[PDB]
Amino acid sequence: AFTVTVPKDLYVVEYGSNMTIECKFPVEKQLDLAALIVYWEMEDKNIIQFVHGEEDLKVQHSSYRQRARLLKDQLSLGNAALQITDVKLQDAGVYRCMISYGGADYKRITVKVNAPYAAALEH
Amino acid sequence: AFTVTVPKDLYVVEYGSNMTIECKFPVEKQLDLAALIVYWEMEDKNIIQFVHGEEDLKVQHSSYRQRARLLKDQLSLGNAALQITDVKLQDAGVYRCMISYGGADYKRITVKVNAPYAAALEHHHH
Ligand SMILES: Cc1c(COc2ccc3nc(CN)c(NCCc4ccccc4)n3c2)cccc1-c1ccccc1
Repeated sequence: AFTVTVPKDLYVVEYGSNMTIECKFPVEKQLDLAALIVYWEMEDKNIIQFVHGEEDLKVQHSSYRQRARLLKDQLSLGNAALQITDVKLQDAGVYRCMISYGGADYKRITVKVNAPYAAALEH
Repeated sequence: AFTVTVPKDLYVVEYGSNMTIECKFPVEKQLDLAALIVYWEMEDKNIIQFVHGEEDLKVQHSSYRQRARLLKDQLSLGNAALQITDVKLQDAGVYRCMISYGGADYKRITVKVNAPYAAALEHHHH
């Protein structure tokens, strides 16, 4: 019954701050890397790929360059936590974490961005 | 690697007919049923969950009630085919087929629904 769970399926973040979004997956033992596949995505844009126990960014969408990282240490605890720094309005939307570690599952997370008079994104 | 391929990323179906949408996954030699996990989704609504070699429709969205089935016989050829019966105008949209079988991957498929006026006018009015 391998299940990905999320403590929060909604995050409300203030423009310019850092954000950390969590997916949990069952991990009893010392973790078997390169048996673990973590894919994070927002709308249809890859943010993070983690396969063969190594970060893959060669598919990462232009936007998330230099602002997205997976907290690789939390993986051992069954926590695929995605940290986005310097949150933009374009970061508002639906995120998906897809995790394969024996079984496979996903959860969606909605991110909402509060912002000061952001004429800038309008255009 | 592990890649899901889709021979068609666009289907044009007539309202009321049946539809069969394919997602191909590499299967070298005999298939390992316990390793396979297939999720069919449209928008953010689950259509088919397939784990432990058996269809799980416990999370199946109300719209697809009694019209969604995964053709289990084509699974041996590396074909995760979703069949939708009595196609509706609400079935138009982007489908996703997420497959785990060693590696993992997904592909998107766009479904367009052609309909005569009467069917369209009902869906419109409600
Ligand atoms: C589906 C899934 C994943 C998916 O991880 C990956 C791994 C490699 C990879 N390469 C690519 C690039 N081609 C993508 N996505 C690109 C999408 C795309 C589609 C159409 C055209 C263009 C691009 N990838 C996604 C990871 C973990 C658990 C699962 C899972 C499986 C079944 C049930 C539940 C969960």
